Amino acid sequence: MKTPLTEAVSTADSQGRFLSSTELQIAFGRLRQANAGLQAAKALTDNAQSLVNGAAQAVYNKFPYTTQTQGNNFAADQRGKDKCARDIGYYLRIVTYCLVAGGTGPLDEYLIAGIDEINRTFDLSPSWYVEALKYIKANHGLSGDARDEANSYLDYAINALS
Amino acid sequence: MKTPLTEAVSTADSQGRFLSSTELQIAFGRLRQANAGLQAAKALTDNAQSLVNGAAQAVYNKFPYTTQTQGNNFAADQRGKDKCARDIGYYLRIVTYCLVAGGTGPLDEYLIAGIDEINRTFDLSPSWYVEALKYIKANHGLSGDARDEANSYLDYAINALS
Amino acid sequence: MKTPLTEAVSTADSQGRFLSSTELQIAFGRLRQANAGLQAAKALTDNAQSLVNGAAQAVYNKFPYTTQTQGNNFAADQRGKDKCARDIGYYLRIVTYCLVAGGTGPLDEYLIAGIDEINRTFDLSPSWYVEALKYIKANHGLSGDARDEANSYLDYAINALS
Amino acid sequence: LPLLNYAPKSQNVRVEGYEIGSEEKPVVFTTENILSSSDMDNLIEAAYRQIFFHAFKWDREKVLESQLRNGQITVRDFVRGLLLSNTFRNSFYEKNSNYRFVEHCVQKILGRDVYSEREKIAWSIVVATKGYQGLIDDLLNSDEYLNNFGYDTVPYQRRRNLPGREAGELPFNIKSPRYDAYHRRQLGFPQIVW
Amino acid sequence: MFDVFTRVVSQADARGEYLSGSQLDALSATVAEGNKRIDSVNRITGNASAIVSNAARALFAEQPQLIQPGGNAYTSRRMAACLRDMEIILRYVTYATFTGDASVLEDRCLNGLRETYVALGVPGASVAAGVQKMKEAALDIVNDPNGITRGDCSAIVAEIAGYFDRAAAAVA
Amino acid sequence: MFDVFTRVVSQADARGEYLSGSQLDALSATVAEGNKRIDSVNRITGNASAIVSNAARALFAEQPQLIQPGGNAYTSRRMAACLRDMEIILRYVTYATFTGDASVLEDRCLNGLRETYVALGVPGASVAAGVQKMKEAALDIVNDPNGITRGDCSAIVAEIAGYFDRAAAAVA
Amino acid sequence: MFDVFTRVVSQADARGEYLSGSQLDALSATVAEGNKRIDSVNRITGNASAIVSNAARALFAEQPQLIQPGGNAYTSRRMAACLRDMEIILRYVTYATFTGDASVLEDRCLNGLRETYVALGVPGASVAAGVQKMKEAALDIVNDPNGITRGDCSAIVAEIAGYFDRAAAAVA
Amino acid sequence: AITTAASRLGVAPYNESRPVELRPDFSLDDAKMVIRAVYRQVLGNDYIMDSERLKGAESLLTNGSISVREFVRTVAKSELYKKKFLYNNFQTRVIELNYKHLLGRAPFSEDEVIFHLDLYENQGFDADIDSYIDSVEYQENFGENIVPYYRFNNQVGDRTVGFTRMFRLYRGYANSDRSQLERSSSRLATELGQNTVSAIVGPSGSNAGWAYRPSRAGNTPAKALGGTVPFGQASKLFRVEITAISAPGYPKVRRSNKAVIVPFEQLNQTLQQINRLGGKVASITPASL
Ligand SMILES: *[C@@H](C)[C@H]1/C(=C/c2[nH]c(/C=C3N=C(/C=C4\NC(=O)C(CC)=C4C)C(C)=C\3CCC(=O)O)c(CCC(=O)O)c2C)NC(=O)[C@@H]1C
Ligand SMILES: *[C@@H](C)[C@H]1/C(=C/c2[nH]c(/C=C3N=C(/C=C4\NC(=O)C(CC)=C4C)C(C)=C\3CCC(=O)O)c(CCC(=O)O)c2C)NC(=O)[C@@H]1C
Ligand SMILES: *[C@H](C)[C@H]1/C(=C/c2[nH]c(/C=C3N=C(/C=C4\NC(=O)C(CC)=C4C)C(C)=C\3CCC(=O)O)c(CCC(=O)O)c2C)NC(=O)[C@@H]1C
Ligand SMILES: *[C@H](C)[C@H]1/C(=C/c2[nH]c(/C=C3N=C(/C=C4\NC(=O)C(CC)=C4C)C(C)=C\3CCC(=O)O)c(CCC(=O)O)c2C)NC(=O)[C@@H]1C
Ligand SMILES: *[C@H](C)[C@H]1/C(=C/c2[nH]c(/C=C3N=C(/C=C4\NC(=O)C(CC)=C4C)C(C)=C\3CCC(=O)O)c(CCC(=O)O)c2C)NC(=O)[C@@H]1C
Ligand SMILES: *[C@H](C)[C@H]1/C(=C/c2[nH]c(/C=C3N=C(/C=C4\NC(=O)C(CC)=C4C)C(C)=C\3CCC(=O)O)c(CCC(=O)O)c2C)NC(=O)[C@@H]1C
Ligand SMILES: *[C@H](C)[C@H]1/C(=C/c2[nH]c(/C=C3N=C(/C=C4\NC(=O)C(CC)=C4C)C(C)=C\3CCC(=O)O)c(CCC(=O)O)c2C)NC(=O)[C@@H]1C
Ligand SMILES: *[C@H](C)[C@H]1/C(=C/c2[nH]c(/C=C3N=C(/C=C4\NC(=O)C(CC)=C4C)C(C)=C\3CCC(=O)O)c(CCC(=O)O)c2C)NC(=O)[C@@H]1C
Ligand SMILES: *[C@H](C)[C@H]1/C(=C/c2[nH]c(/C=C3N=C(/C=C4\NC(=O)C(CC)=C4C)C(C)=C\3CCC(=O)O)c(CCC(=O)O)c2C)NC(=O)[C@@H]1C
Ligand SMILES: *[C@H](C)[C@H]1/C(=C/c2[nH]c(/C=C3N=C(/C=C4\NC(=O)C(CC)=C4C)C(C)=C\3CCC(=O)O)c(CCC(=O)O)c2C)NC(=O)[C@@H]1C
Ligand SMILES: *[C@H](C)[C@H]1/C(=C/c2[nH]c(/C=C3N=C(/C=C4\NC(=O)C(CC)=C4C)C(C)=C\3CCC(=O)O)c(CCC(=O)O)c2C)NC(=O)[C@@H]1C
Ligand SMILES: *[C@H](C)[C@H]1/C(=C/c2[nH]c(/C=C3N=C(/C=C4\NC(=O)C(CC)=C4C)C(C)=C\3CCC(=O)O)c(CCC(=O)O)c2C)NC(=O)[C@@H]1C
Repeated sequence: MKTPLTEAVSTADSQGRFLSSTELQIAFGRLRQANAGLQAAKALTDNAQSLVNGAAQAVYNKFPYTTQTQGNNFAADQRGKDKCARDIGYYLRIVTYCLVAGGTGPLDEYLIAGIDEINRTFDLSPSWYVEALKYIKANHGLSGDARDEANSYLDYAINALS
Repeated sequence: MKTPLTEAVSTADSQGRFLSSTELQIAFGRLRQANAGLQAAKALTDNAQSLVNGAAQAVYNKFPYTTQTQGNNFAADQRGKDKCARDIGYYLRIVTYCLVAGGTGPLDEYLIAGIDEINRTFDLSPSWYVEALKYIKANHGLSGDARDEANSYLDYAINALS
Repeated sequence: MKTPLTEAVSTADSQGRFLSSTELQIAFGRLRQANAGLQAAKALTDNAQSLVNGAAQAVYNKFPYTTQTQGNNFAADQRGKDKCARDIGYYLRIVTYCLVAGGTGPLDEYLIAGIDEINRTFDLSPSWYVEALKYIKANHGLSGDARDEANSYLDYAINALS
Repeated sequence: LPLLNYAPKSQNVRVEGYEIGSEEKPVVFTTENILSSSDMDNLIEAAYRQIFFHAFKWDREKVLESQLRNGQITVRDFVRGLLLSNTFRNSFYEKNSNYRFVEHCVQKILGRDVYSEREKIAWSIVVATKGYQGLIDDLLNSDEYLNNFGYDTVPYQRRRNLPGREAGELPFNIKSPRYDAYHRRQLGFPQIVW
Repeated sequence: MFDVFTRVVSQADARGEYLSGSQLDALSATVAEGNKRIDSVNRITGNASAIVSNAARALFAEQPQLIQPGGNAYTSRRMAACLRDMEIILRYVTYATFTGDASVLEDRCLNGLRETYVALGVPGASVAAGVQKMKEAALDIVNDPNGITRGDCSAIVAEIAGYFDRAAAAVA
Repeated sequence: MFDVFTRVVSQADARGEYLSGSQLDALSATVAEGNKRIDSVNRITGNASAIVSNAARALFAEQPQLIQPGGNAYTSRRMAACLRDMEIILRYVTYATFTGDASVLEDRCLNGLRETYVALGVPGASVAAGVQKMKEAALDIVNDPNGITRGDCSAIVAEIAGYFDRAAAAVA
Repeated sequence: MFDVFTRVVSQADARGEYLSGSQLDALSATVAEGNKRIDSVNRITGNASAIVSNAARALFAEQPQLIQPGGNAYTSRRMAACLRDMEIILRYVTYATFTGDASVLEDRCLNGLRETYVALGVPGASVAAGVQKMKEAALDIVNDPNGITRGDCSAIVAEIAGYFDRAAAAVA
Repeated sequence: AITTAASRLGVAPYNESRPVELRPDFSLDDAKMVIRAVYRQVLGNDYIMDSERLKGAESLLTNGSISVREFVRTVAKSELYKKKFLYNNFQTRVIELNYKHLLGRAPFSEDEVIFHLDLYENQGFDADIDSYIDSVEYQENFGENIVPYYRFNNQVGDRTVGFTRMFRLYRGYANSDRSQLERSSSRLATELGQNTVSAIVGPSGSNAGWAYRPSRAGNTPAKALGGTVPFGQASKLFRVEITAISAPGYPKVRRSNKAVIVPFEQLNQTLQQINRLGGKVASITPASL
């Protein structure tokens, strides 16, 4: 759970040192960002269902073969559609966690770590999740610091997937 | 050389990853502190000589024997008084550097590392320098974020000497 | 622990070989020195109280401020004088231990290791203990190999302090 | 004589962790980064922390630090110099049995816990047969050390914390203090209070 | 480790649900008191040497058997180790104060420390007594109102006191 | 490593004098540029995979000999090593941008890289060509006017371009 | 630099020994093979421009990325340096064939050639492919049945093939 | 001379190459041979295209209107020489190239750098070229009628520091002085400034570790200051230069070139470790005693 606060503590502990003004300034930046991060999380939470549903249709529209061909890794049936909605919901919920935390730590340990072999083992195309994340960027309706921080997390996920 | 920007990059480089929102908030905290640090350094620089002369006198008052005992390690002559004033000036100048750099990096780089060996082989009492830093804390005449950041550096030096 | 017998066995053990003629010569040197060291320890023990009282008083004479200014690290009160006489006694007692053992090992394991940390933490000037050890140098009344070995231990302590 | 064969045990380090850099990833102190003098101090203190837990200035080796600063020796050579130092022999070798010296050597050189009692038993004979430096060099030239830390990186406790868990395994400086109950009763401790 | 925000994040992820409005408001209140937390951390850090030293001197005055010959604090090396241990415990409670969660203090300092002190013969109750003296000195330092903006720091002080007694209980 | 502030600090201590008002004023101007610097770091970071992949695609389009069999970018591991290097160079360029000083880029990235590439047979001129393609792509990302507050980032853009030039000159 | 005779001489002088009867008989066998060695040298020399030009044409046909703009054999200066390289390698193979020893090749032609190719960005694998093209052409010319006295030149052909292999391996 | 290591280095082709002298009343083959030798040596084994050949200088040399020395001067003052060696190079590298081309040796000390850089800056490139050619060293070595050649062997006014630096400037027979690993960088700037030497690494043909070059910083120093103490018990210390380190891969491998000081007792283990990492040993030098 990489955040400004845990890294400041980790940096000080790796040197066996107390918390100097450097760590305090790290915390001040975290405090400056935190209110925007929390408000971004609330806005994404209240609009989570529509964002997830819209993201599934954007992935379905861009990749129609996912709703047509049979296979465990595709969404031709209701089972695959539910799995896809659940995955996009996982991505959206963990982004809100990152907005709350102030770092990529929630994405890092809940989703990003090991996602490569997750996609490879179950034959899930990462471009699907990239387009879902792109839709979330285009439709989350955020502005200012909240938008910048949320888009940073979303592009972190997109970069890890591509 | 500890400083939030260099520390954030070193943590990211150790992790081998691009700078995330965590490091961006580290920079934001540095930006929030940097101006007040700079006027703290400017105010310390303008009042440098009086603080240094005052700190020398405060040390001589608290430890009277330093001005009437013969020996290379005391200030009973002009040579000793000049070297004492020079040492306090070094402390003051490096504290201004820390205020400029936003961390204890200048203190660690230039003064803290190896000061115990110096005070021992030349039988200089670290309590003299602690009192000089104490006078500087009491008389630098700063307020707010400047006072707080400056006193952190002076207390870091005091803690290293005690 | 640094002593001729212990170091001889340690270095033979560290490369897994039997005791050759080199360790036998080390033991022969230890036997030559042992009677002088035992006699020196007895002589230092017999007037240990006079030696400790004179050394502590000598520190008070060279550093009268230690008996005047109020402080936990000073001997202004009886408490502080008791701590000081107790400290000189530790130095002298461990010096007798070194004479018995034949090496600076008792000083290293009981006094020297982490003495630096103590003087700084409790504001005890190592120059105080240096003058006490110089009194023990000048007033032990030893001669020959007993004086030479005892002075080597006392100068070892002085060099470590200064 | 060849080392006794001992079976491995399931460990975090023996298995792929899919690690993403975070606060629980140990800091890579490497001279490959051209370190300034203060960053070099941090690297040096990390090695002291890895090897001696804490290093009083009596325990410091200023000559070894100067050689490491100048590039005379590598980080692994500096680690070797710490293990061959008087501090390590007195604190960790002298006050412990050979078996509890192999642990305190596996833990802080390889950065992993000992597999079993058999591994401690197998490696404990190396000190008495090949010498003290023989044990230090066998562990430092091992594939485990070189593949994990190489020459330029200070060793560390590997894979201590799994992601998502509040607490990982005990740090080796907590799990294994310099001496055990054996030297404890030789010293006459524990003391009764009041 | 966990901080004040990530602790709630980890609980929410285990339940697999978004942060509720009440939890977000609680975190907002945490942010609102963040300045107090930072300056309390700063106040302890700038007085760390005095807190450690005064507490150690008080402990050896109340427990003279620690420093008499044969005591666990007797000889310079053991004494410096005791001082070092005080400073380490103090440093980690400041870490815990900074994060707002006790995971770093437990995971990196406290967990297994009782067994360490049992293995070395270090009297853990006396370490606990020293930590209580550290708590007293540190709370006095956090609470004086000289040279600081006036306010109510009772919540952060209670949190700091909780970290300190957490340390005292772990070593005991 | 050095950043913009510590570089000025280091020069002053070597000279042994307090920072002048002009140097303090220059650092204040850099502070006023801080938000733009953070945005530039974030924009290059947010498009890092796209920057590297598109630059690599353009490089192998203009220089097909790299990816033909026998070429240095041929075979999957060498191809993977190439892409990773581009990302590393880009990553250290963002580090230099973040600190405001090229010391991290020179000391940790460009030190020995020329020598490394000739020892492995990696064509440094083509690496330099790849660094250029990342350079134009990244400066276009930094100068994108959509969805950001209005201002003049020409100093940051010139500084980032200078870092890329150092990276490209070093590898060649 | 050695030949077939002086190579045996140098080895014997380091050992400090007279050439043995077996070594003298082996050298006598080389002398009896001398006419075929001279014919092979003359045949490769007589078709040298054709060998070089056809091999270069074949190489650029199956590696068109070499000659397209930006390729290493693009522009007349580079194409011509490429042609000169091919002719030089062929010439030194004739030298090695003439002397019966490879020393003239690695002492002169392959001495520092790889450093040249790495430093210039010349694709060593493509140079090796071109050397193989000259190899196959030259071996067919040496084994040409017409216009020569009949006999077995298999040993000479294998030696020439080895010299060509040395050259190709020195650049690949 | 150099006998055993001649082929290893690039010295062997120059051992049986006699100096090219233009005798009085020379033939046409003699004039052409001098032209070929001057082009090869003054222009540092660069391929010379027909459009780049100095037709007039060749004609004058053929006619006897100019001597070998004057022809060398004309080639060294030509725009051809300046595009190859002057316009794209740091002037210390230009001085290195001038010493290698016009004198056939490496610079000995920083004083030569001082003289030539001052002369270039105060009087121009042509005046600088003249000082190389009108030097006492040129006259005693080559004179008027001999093409300059590489002076590998020991001579009367030599320093062994020049012998070591020769192989920093010369990289083999099939090498072209503009086709070397350091490219346009000065090879001797650090070395002349510090009056130090580097271990000689031979050319790419006969030396597997030919590509080793030290980095800008973080280089292991030549001698083992401290003796055997950091290595426990050790007899002698050796500096091993290793190149082409790749096997572990990044981030385990940062710099592909590394110098290590290792004890004698670990030399075997060091060789195996180099083999696993795929590296090539460039040089091994005694670092202690
Ligand atoms: C209880 C702990 C005590 C207390 C604290 C308190 N502090 C503030 C406000 C601020 N403190 C800071 C701190 C710093 N400024 C810096 O630049 C640095 C150096 C790195 C530090 C540590 C800041 C920025 C503020 C806000 C600005 C201000 O000066 O007011 C408050 C006020 C409320 C708030 O949280 O902002 C309080 C209550 N006050 C007491 O009475 C206790 C003794
Ligand atoms: C494989 C190389 C081919 C081959 C060769 C071959 N040659 C000979 C014999 C001779 N060839 C010569 C050569 C020359 N005489 C000249 O004047 C010139 C120009 C200077 C040359 C190149 C000579 C003198 C001989 C001997 C007399 C003769 O003409 O026969 C042989 C026969 C055996 C021998 O070694 O003498 C052979 C086999 N023949 C083939 O079939 C290959 C295609
Ligand atoms: C939706 C974009 C596309 C799609 C989805 C789909 N996903 C799966 C299966 C899995 N999805 C995951 C992903 C996660 N699990 C997690 O815990 C997290 C991190 C918090 C993530 C991102 C996993 C692990 C699986 C496999 C195990 C499981 O079933 O949960 C499937 C089914 C695959 C199968 O073999 O059953 C599908 C269909 N399908 C589409 O067509 C969309 C374009
Ligand atoms: C320059 C390349 C481009 C540009 C930059 C620019 N940015 C600002 C202002 C701000 N940018 C930020 C940045 C962030 N806020 C966040 O929360 C995050 C994630 C952690 C980031 C990266 C902030 C805080 C500001 C200040 C407030 C604001 O929103 O404006 C400016 C304005 C001046 C300033 O320095 O503040 C400028 C000029 N604008 C362009 O047109 C360029 C393409
Ligand atoms: C003044 C508070 C007391 C005092 C001073 C005194 N100092 C020295 C000698 C030295 N002081 C230093 C300290 C520094 N040098 C540095 O470079 C820095 C870091 C940037 C520091 C802090 C050193 C190294 C020395 C010794 C060498 C030197 O002279 O510079 C002396 C003289 C000691 C001697 O001559 O042996 C004195 C007298 N004396 C008092 O009585 C004051 C109470
Ligand atoms: C006497 C020369 C001067 C002096 C003495 C003084 N010492 C202390 C306190 C301590 N002294 C020690 C030293 C040792 N303890 C050991 O076990 C050994 C090795 C065997 C040594 C050398 C220690 C550890 C302490 C602190 C613990 C304690 O409480 O005793 C004091 C009191 C300091 C305080 O703050 O309480 C004093 C007064 N004082 C003078 O003025 C003399 C010049
Ligand atoms: C002082 C209040 C009491 C005291 C302390 C004491 N401790 C030791 C020795 C050790 N303490 C530790 C501690 C830690 N290990 C860790 O990893 C952490 C930080 C994360 C802690 C807190 C360790 C490992 C040791 C042993 C190793 C070493 O000391 O270097 C001693 C010394 C005992 C010895 O001989 O080693 C002492 C004296 N003792 C008292 O009497 C006080 C009540
Ligand atoms: C057209 C006027 C007549 C013609 C053309 C022809 N040319 C070639 C082959 C080559 N042409 C070049 C020329 C250049 N390459 C360059 O890089 C540049 C400078 C930028 C030039 C001017 C070269 C080098 C070749 C050889 C390599 C290649 O084939 O690309 C051919 C093929 C000849 C062959 O042997 O394959 C032909 C047919 N021929 C005619 O009859 C036209 C009237
Ligand atoms: C052609 C098949 C390939 C090719 C070749 C190419 N080579 C160069 C440049 C040089 N080649 C040499 C080689 C030699 N010179 C000698 O004197 C000797 C014998 C002892 C050899 C083997 C040298 C030294 C050079 C550099 C000199 C020069 O003037 O360039 C080039 C030119 C590179 C450039 O101009 O930048 C080229 C093009 N290139 C290919 O693409 C083919 C695979
Ligand atoms: C004789 C005691 C040992 C020995 C010597 C030996 N040396 C060489 C070759 C050279 N010696 C030098 C040395 C110098 N050149 C200088 O200019 C200076 C003075 C300023 C010195 C000291 C050089 C550079 C060479 C090589 C160049 C040349 O010889 O002209 C050799 C020859 C090696 C070879 O032929 O390859 C020898 C034999 N050899 C022994 O076995 C003795 C222990
Ligand atoms: C002046 C602002 C600072 C300064 C200068 C200084 N430089 C040297 C020495 C040299 N400078 C060069 C420079 C160049 N070589 C080139 O090729 C180019 C042009 C293409 C340049 C600019 C060189 C090679 C040298 C060495 C030769 C020489 O010494 O002249 C010195 C002398 C160094 C010495 O110790 O001898 C000096 C003084 N020094 C300062 O303090 C100023 C800040
Ligand atoms: C891609 C644009 C080009 C390319 C690249 C390429 N690189 C390698 C191998 C390595 N690259 C490095 C580089 C670095 N080490 C560092 O410390 C840093 C700075 C922090 C960097 C960027 C290293 C160490 C290696 C060797 C080990 C490894 O591969 O990880 C290769 C592989 C070469 C080989 O022989 O395997 C390649 C292909 N190749 C091209 O042709 C492009 C122009």
